[PDB]
Amino acid sequence: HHHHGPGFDYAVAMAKRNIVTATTSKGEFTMLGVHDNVAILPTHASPGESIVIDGKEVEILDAKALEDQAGTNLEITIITLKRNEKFRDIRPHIPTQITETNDGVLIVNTSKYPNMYVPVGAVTEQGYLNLGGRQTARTLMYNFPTRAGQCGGVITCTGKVIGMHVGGNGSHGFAAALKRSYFT
Ligand SMILES: *[C@@H](O)[C@H](C[C@@H]1CCNC1=O)NC(=O)[C@H](CC(C)C)NC(=O)OCc1ccccc1
Repeated sequence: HHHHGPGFDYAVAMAKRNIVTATTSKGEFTMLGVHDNVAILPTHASPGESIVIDGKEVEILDAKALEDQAGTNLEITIITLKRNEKFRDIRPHIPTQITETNDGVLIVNTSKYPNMYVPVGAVTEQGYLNLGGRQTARTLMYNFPTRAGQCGGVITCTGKVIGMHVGGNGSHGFAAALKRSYFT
């Protein structure tokens, strides 16, 4: 087998064109660009009227904090950027279903955690979880000691973008599940 396996190669290829580092008033977050001018951040990143990407202020046209049908926070905020550059459309890589895997990779890219690729192993649906005081729905859980600064990180498996890191309790990490219908 190749030294660098399919999960890693997929993560790196996804990151190169669809992950940027965004700075809000709450600091730097890994940020997935989904299509056109649409990206996602952890809701607690609290994007304001603008964010910094690549040292430049980029206006935010809209920010939509996602909730499930019962009103429960999903901890995903969809933001729309005022700029002409379009993100490679990766919607086809986002599953229609909340998706588990035996082999997930957490992708983080900030000045604190530059080019971080971690195979977190099993990614399992958890559902409703109180994340340190923030009630959250549709979470995924992995057994890896994630830390502050990694939120916004992308969870992938080969061929799919399945979650966005939002929390952790010391020994485990938690992601907001991604579904294609969020972006269509
Ligand atoms: C990223 O901003 C950060 C990542 C956490 C920090 C510790 N390890 C991580 O992976 N997310 C949070 O700090 C987060 C923000 C909420 C408003 C969603 N809350 C959090 O992770 O609380 C800790 C906790 C999680 C689950 C059960 C009990 C406590």
